[PDB]
Amino acid sequence: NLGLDCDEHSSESRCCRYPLTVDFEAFGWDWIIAPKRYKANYCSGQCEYMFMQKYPHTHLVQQANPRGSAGPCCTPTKMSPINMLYFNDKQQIIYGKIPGMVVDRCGCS
Amino acid sequence: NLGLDCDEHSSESRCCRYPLTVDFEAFGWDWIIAPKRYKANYCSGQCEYMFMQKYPHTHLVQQANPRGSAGPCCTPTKMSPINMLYFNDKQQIIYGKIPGMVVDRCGCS
Amino acid sequence: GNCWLRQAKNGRCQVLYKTELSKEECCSTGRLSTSWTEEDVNDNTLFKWMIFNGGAPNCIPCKETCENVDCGPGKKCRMNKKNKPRCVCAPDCSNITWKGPVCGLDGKTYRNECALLKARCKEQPELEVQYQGRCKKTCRDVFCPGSSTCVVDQTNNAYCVTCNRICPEPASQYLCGNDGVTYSSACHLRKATCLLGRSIGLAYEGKCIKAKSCEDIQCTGGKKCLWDFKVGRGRCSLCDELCPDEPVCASDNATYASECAMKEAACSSGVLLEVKHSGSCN
Amino acid sequence: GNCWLRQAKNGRCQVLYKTELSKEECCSTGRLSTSWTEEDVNDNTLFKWMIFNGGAPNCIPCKETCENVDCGPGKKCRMNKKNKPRCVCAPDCSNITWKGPVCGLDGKTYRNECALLKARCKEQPELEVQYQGRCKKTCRDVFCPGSSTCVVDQTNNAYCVTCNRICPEPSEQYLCGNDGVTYSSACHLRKATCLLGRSIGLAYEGKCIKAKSCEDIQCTGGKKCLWDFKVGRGRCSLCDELCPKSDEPVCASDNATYASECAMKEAACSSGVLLEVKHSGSCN
Repeated sequence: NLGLDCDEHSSESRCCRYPLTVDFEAFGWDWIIAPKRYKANYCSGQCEYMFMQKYPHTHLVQQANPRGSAGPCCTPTKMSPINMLYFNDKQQIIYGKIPGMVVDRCGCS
Repeated sequence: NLGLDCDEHSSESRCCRYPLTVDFEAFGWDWIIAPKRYKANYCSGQCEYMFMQKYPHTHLVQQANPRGSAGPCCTPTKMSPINMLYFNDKQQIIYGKIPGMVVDRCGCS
Repeated sequence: GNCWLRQAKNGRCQVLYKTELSKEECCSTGRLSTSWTEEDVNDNTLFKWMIFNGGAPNCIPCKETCENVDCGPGKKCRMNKKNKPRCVCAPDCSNITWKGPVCGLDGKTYRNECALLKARCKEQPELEVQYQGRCKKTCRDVFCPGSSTCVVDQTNNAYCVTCNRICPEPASQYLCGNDGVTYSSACHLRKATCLLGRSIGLAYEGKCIKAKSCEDIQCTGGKKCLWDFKVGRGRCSLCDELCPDEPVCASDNATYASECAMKEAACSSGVLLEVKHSGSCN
Repeated sequence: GNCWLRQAKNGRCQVLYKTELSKEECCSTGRLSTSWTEEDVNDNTLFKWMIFNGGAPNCIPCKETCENVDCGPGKKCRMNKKNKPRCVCAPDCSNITWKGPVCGLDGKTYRNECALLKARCKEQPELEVQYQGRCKKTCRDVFCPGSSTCVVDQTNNAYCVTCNRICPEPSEQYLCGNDGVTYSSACHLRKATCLLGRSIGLAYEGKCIKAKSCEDIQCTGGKKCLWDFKVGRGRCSLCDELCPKSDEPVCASDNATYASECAMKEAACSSGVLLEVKHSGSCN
């Protein structure tokens, strides 16, 4: 609702959330038991003007334009965890909720 | 603590928080009564490899390297409000806590 | 080895700052929390530790004591009870002559200046004193320091502020305040407001006209005219906001379900209504 | 005019998407919440509205009904009781033969498949069924579908997972499990663990040795030897972690009470005696 969703055959130029599946086996990571893959998604698009901005600080940096200050970037503004079953350092079977695995929303920061 | 702070006397290339004073009068914004100025700070620096990263999603995107992914950006990972006294649209004197005005910490997202 | 921004409270290293480093290089600065791990490992190992095992193991803090710790300005390194170095707030309160309470910019009263400076350091970096003594309600007997002057906000809290005095002249929108006064610009309306010490409010854009009803007033921008029978003047109000409570008594001496319910009744009838007191009129 | 991502509950427009647009351009797509304001204003007006006045006024939503609303796959537009269009979850439960309860990947039992699919749509995009029936404790009478087999986690919850059984077979990749069994690599330890259905655990890198104390075992990599007096075998444990809090007391295998499981681990690491939680709570 507060975010914009796009797919690959979208012509949306603005900061947007695109689909992306991460496959743990295709990385070779046998220490992850489940899931084998999941929808991680990612952010991509332009951040011009005041568009897609959540916090007023962004606009203020743009005005000040200090040294080394890059324009706003299209970046996650909301993240979700996934539940995982995996082997820890002791090779124990561990279930855990892993934060910051899924991008729910993209915005200009 | 979870973030790195720099000043003009830093040769730090990594994503870092720098000082930045915002002067509302010097912007011409008379509709802000107080404060006349405040420390906003800003984020600046490189985001390479796994440095200065908080969430695992970033690393997973770097590996996948999907189309339109610009790489991690140096961006606020923690924001603070400031208290403000200002004129609303009705030109009423309003006191309010305004979120997302100060950058407390910068990181690679 | 690896260089980390901090040792977490579980004791493991977090936030990778640098790789392939000796402890000496990693710990060469005065930064309090910087920590080091000896083992050089590959990316997927660092990742497993950071994300799935609480951080990098065998985390060695660069600073085990306050020695060579640079806390920066306003802070000093003190060993805590668990004998671990912490940068605590220690501002300079020695050359402060006022020893009574102070009113902070946050509208909160602090026990003294030093207390405010410590609250400034711990939680509000923008916190300053706006005037001496306790924060007050209404501007009565609030003597603002220097050239600053007193105003109240929406809940009648007193503030000492610097009004804008040099408005830039408009090439020329004139504004009509609720006071029936025409102002050359929003800047001028604001400065009259600031000097008055309380909200005047915008009646409508443009010159004030001697209206005899809302028919004389053209409201712009989705606004509707509401007539104030107490002063015989009109106002353009948005009447757009939605209302989701407070029972109230309105200036028409009627009881409404809410100020929200009252405003809607006002917008409906074209009659300006304001809260007289909370509770039923009976 | 201006195009906005949503109308807030205060009725105002929020999150600026596009400027200098007509209502028709702004509302041309099937997106539910897109909203529009007519007045073209300057940045500082826009900024004042968004940050200091709750959003842009005179917010006009593009979609007041379900017409031309595209909720996407798995969802359908329905007018609610207050007559506003909402994209609700409406999965296809048509061709589902199992009508009983199911165990979700999140370890929660759902009343049926359709319910899980509805929870998948609303809140958990990764949610799937791992096995039919209720989620269970222990793998006893958990019959996993297909090639998947049963394992339990640290709290004895049962999962149906697909063990990968193709290890690259190989040096000093040898590991000594807590079962006193030597494994050629971590992969084999993992697959043996996965096949056993429960954690075996790594005692120490290298071949298992018939140690009679921790003196016989050299721990590599900052680890310390801890001795298990119940089975007469040692293990190399990290012993680096600190204890922070609202701790919950535990009863350990030495029949003593500790402030927390973490406090127990420290006493274990100090004394060189393996300690494990006997039961939760203080030793009565």
